[PDB]
Amino acid sequence: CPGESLINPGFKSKKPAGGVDFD
Amino acid sequence: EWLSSLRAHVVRTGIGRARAELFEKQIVQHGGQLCPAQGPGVTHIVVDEGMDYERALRLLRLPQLPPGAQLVKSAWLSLCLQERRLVDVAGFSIFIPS
Amino acid sequence: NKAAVVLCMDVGFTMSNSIPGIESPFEQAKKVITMFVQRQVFAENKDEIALVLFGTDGTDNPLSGGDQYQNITVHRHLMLPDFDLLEDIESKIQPGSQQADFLDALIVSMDVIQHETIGKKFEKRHIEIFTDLSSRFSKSQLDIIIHSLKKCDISLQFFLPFSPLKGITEQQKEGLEIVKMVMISLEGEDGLDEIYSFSESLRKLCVFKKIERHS
Amino acid sequence: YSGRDSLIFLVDASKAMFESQSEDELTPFDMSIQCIQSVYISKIISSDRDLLAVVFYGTEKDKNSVNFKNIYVLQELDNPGAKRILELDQFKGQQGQKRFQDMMGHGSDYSLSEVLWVCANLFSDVQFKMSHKRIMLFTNEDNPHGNDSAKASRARTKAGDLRDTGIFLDLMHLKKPGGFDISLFYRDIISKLEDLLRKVRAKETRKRALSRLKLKLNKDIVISVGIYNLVQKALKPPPIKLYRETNEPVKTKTRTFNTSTGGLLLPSDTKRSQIYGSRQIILEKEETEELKRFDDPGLMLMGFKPLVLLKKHHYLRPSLFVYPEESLVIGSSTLFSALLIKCLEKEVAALCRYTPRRNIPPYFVALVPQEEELDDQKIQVTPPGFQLVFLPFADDKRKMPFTEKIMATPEQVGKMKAIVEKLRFTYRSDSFENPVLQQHFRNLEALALDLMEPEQAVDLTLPKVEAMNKRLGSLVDEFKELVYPPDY
DNA sequence: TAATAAACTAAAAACTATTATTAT
DNA sequence: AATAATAGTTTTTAGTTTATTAG
Repeated sequence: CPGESLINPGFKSKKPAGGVDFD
Repeated sequence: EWLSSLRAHVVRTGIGRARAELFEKQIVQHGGQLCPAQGPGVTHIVVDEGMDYERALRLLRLPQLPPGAQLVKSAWLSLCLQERRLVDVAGFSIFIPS
Repeated sequence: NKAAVVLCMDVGFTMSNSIPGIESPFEQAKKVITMFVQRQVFAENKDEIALVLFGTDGTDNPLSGGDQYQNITVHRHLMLPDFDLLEDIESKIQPGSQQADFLDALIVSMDVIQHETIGKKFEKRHIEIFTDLSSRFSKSQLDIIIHSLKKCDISLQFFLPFSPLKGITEQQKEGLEIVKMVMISLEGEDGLDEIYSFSESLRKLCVFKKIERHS
Repeated sequence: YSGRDSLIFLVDASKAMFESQSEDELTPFDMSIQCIQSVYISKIISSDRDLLAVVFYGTEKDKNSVNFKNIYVLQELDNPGAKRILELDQFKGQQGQKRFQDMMGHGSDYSLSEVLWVCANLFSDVQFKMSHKRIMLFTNEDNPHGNDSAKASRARTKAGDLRDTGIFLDLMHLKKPGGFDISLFYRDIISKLEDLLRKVRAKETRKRALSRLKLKLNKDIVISVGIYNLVQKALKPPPIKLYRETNEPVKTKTRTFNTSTGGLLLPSDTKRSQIYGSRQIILEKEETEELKRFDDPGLMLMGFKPLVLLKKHHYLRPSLFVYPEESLVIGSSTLFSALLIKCLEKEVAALCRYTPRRNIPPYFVALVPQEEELDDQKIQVTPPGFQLVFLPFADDKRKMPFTEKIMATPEQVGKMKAIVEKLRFTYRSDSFENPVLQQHFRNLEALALDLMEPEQAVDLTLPKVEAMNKRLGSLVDEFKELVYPPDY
């Protein structure tokens, strides 16, 4: 299934940091 | 106040830091003559308990201990210290196979 | 800093025991005060204790008020508690031979505490009621105590043999009325929130809520 | 079950990657080298237990043990160490590329059957269970042409065999990223290279599952659940011991000494006490240990407590994720499918006495049904289970003075509502790593190769709001209707 | 400044490896 | 000479020092 980390399948592909957003 | 008869030498290493410094303090308090284990003038070369005569040669960097001295446990000496008397050295000599 | 706290406890013979299911005000008061005191001395709070007794034979207080101070006997001067004195209390504090008044011991306590303000600077003070209201007491000296508390503002904790609210006897009823007027005049809603029991203090610490741990 | 992950990377040698990609940019060789630094760093910072080997084909020389033509290995299946990174990093750029080519091989043809041969034979040698296995590729060929269609067909057969075996193939465009110029016929034998490059740092994972806890809801019924620690700090790499120059750890003879004998404290000679007033109240470690016995390790359920009555003011240890299971008692998950279906009476919290370890007092805890928020992309968000919040005691409080002193004017609420409404954050949880831990990592890689420091940065915890204020508008200062400034 | 982040030594249990010890 | 208890490195955890804010 997709959405799993490539290094460790079964754990999720986490998107990197994005900081704080200002709306 | 009886270590004066022992021209002793308590080792800094092996003999625990606190244990060692307490042993030299008790020696000097008892009037014990502190003298190195590298030459004559020693009544008792007292060294670590678990180390043998060959280890005495290796740690002292010698082929033989300087003459005139006797080798014995510090446990006996501490017993004499606590009891404030002196006991025989037999039954507590550090093991000398050579 | 100076928690000048004393012990004006009620002792007797018919109140040192009680009916089964209702612990004696004497024994229950002793055990609850010892529990709080052991917690305090394990915390080592800066407090000195003075012990004075009413309900035992004779009156051995420094002043007996011309026999008005009924059976008021003092034991301990204002000093740091130790284990020997608390075990002495837990051992020899025994059923008294009679019953007596408590505001006498209280006013002796205020007198000695105001006199012994030296050494340690007197600060916030907490005191606790020790009365089962089943004795023979008067309801007239409320004026002196009300003048003293309206000029000193001492925090008070009420104790009883009961935490139903209808089991109080007629003398218990009149004592409840007078102390209720006193503490509604003193604290108000807090005084109502300070109404508790010896048996309640066996399980409740909120009786000594007058002291707080500030951040 | 733990398993492992075997990863092997193959590079051709035909000058199609020694070339600079007709650009001043990184060569396919160079970008693969940076990708492999990224992979090695990621493996080291994560569980480094995985083995990585270095093998090259299409080469003039041979050092593979089988000694088939155009195959040259460098590294065995080993955990990537510092020396591995240095020995692969010493061969990059033009000078590193040319020295590597003269020590490895400048380029030759490919024999697919031989390489599949040697990979099967090598992967036979694994001596442990293998949770995953993958081979990543980075080559410029669109489809096999140089080899005869016989080699292509037998490579297709072996590729089907290995795909059925479990190993899979991955590739990225090299001639031009995007569109479709690679794998026109590898489409049968079967950006993103940036992800293979350095994108994710400070990684770690766990494949364990905490023990079976026994619900002691009453004496009659005890059920089986699986507890799970889902939140805790990631820690500091241990200062394992070493020596000035011999570089060798120390043992310990740490034992308390007694003035009486040259020996140490005996376990009797050491004896516990405490200064309470005028007493050295005398006990032993045994008595203190025996004191703390209350009841068995588990949850001694006091009973449910309606979660409709709940508070947020109290806070304690981070929560624990309990999960339904059927390990050693039947009918467990049968009734566990219940209590997650209703939010009017089955959301009710469970005020419970919980002893986590043998010889531990009971600790107050409360239950929250954490419904499997199974994310729409299937990513079961807030997984199906239980969020357990540990409940306070009467010592979680240091008294505070009352601060209800003011309820200010509507002009101030209007201006600061305007101020704060211009900033809202989507609440990206992964948006800030540990700058302290990452800085320690950077110290480590500084001591690794040659750097005084390789990276000099924060994990974005520094305030960018020096530019947000103008983004929000400097009006925050003119919305100070305050006559006297607080900071003076 | 005579407590307090922050560390910090000890420290059960957890997730496996097994392993025997009654199973012919 | 057949299974059936346990075993046993690895991983957090937490009441002890440890320096730096502390009557």
